Amino acid sequence: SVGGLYEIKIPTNFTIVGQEEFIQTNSPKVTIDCSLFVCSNYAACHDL
Amino acid sequence: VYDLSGFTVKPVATVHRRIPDLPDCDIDKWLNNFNVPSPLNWERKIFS
Ligand SMILES: *[C@@H]1O[C@H](CO)[C@@H](O)[C@H](O)[C@H]1NC(C)=O
Repeated sequence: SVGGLYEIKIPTNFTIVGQEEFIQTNSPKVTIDCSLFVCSNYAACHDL
Repeated sequence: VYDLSGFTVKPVATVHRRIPDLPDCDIDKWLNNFNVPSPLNWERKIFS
């Protein structure tokens, strides 16, 4: 501080900048038919 | 809301394909051959 004053950079001109931000709030609702996935069409697999 | 068990469309026809006019393998004729080899010189025949 030179005496009682500090050196500061104060803006003399300005603009407005836009910034994007994507926030995920949802996801694909995956549903699994466990019986069709594990055993397909096969009666012998569905029994087991 | 109930997701029911997966179905598969039933087949409406049967497709059966075989190569026609193929000769008989004659496996019995080679097995019934009276010149039977020993395990030392076991014999191989390929049927196709
Ligand atoms: C601010 O900057 C813009 C572009 O850089 C310029 O057109 C404008 O004249 C400037 N204004 C001042 C007060 O310096």
